[PDB]
Amino acid sequence: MFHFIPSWYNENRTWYDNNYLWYFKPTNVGFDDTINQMKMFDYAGKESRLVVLNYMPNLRYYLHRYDLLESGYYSVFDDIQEIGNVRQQMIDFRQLNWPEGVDFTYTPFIVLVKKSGDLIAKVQFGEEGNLTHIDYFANEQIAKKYLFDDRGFLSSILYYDNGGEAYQDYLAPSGERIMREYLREGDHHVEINPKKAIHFLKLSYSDIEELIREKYLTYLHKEVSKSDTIIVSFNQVHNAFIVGNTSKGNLILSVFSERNNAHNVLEDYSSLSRADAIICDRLDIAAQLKEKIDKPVVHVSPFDTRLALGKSNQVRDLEIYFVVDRLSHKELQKSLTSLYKVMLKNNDIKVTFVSYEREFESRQLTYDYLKEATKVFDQKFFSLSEKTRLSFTHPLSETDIINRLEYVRLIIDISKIPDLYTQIAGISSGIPQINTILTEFVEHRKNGYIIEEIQELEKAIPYYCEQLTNWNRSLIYSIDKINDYTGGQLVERIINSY
Repeated sequence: MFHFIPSWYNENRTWYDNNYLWYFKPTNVGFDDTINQMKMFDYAGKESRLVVLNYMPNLRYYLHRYDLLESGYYSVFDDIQEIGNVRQQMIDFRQLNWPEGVDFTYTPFIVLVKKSGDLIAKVQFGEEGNLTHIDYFANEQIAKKYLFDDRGFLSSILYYDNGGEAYQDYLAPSGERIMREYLREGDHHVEINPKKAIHFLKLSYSDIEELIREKYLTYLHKEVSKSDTIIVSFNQVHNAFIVGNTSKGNLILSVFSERNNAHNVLEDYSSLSRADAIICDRLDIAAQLKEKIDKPVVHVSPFDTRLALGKSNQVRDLEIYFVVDRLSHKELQKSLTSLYKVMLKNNDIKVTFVSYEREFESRQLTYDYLKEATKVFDQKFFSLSEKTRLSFTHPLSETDIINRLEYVRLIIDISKIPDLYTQIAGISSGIPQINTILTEFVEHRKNGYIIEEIQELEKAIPYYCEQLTNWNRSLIYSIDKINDYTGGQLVERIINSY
């Protein structure tokens, strides 16, 4: 069997929850090499399990999002916290033991719990709508944060004082405290409940990682057979105790350009020399690796098969999905001009402007500018709220993007740094992409079109929207590349490279 170790860490507190507010998701949290690889090992019929090292109270919804909830997992923190096979509960925050007489203010984003004008709490909901945490206040200042597991029990409480974060108590579903992790400058040490010391080598750890190393090495000892393979998400936060201690079985290192600094990879001789094989998502990185060490380096393009393929054949609209992030105002101007021209020539073309920027006021300014710059064309079909053919949207999650791309004909991202997930969705859906730069994702005139100047949109958009033969070449190109990934041949190539 195959043990996958992901890197789904928190940027500012490695071993903590990576969850985000439902309305404020970072663009770099989400689909990655571990998801892609576990799916294809699943498609390939391999036995595999996920080994999660950081605190993940929302893990089951997270896995459900990638059709992996059934894939099997071990969670270090689940083990620590004695969670076991807990009965799932659906927490309705309205039925908690609030102080008598609180009132609820429903905003478009959260619920305020107040008592005669005094803030008691802020209630936060997950992407799937489940209660994730409550910020609990005293004298208008946060006092503690209740963190709820998606199985519907209280997982931990983060206490505050003057001075900010103080410490975090991690609980079992009974409410019993298993351990306390301090959060102050110069003090991140961990205290185990003395009644649980039986299960631990120490009562007091210097930091949370020391305990995580201990739990991992126990997993390695008990659960990895000599004939098993560990597939490790390359990360300096855990390579040393995962790869350094790797004598038990086979090892594959996975290098993912969104996460990994190539220089850091190429410098870690000790990790690379212990790999039986290396995977990465990029051909240039693969080449540097093959240059520097004699190891099998297998290129695995990061397909996301949740995307639907080719459904735009079933609509009369020819919907363009146009990413506006990182474009300057003058680039938006030049773009609107060409979009107007192709749209007067083709009444079926519609344009959805797409902003992935989570910051509210930045997005508002981009929308405000787009509205004003369209007003000048003096035409109702070319306006932003005879009906209009322009819209502006801000997808909140990969699921939004996936839904928004279902019937899309053409992807346009013409900035110098095109959005990565959008590119992945492109090769995963067959939707052709227009870029101004070369990428590993697009072969010119095969599944996309590289324009040298923005006015070349006036050529590139008809090339895929009105000449049907070019669009089907792109769908067919994707379908075959897709199948090296669904068909199991890539997995077998990885496996037999050692």
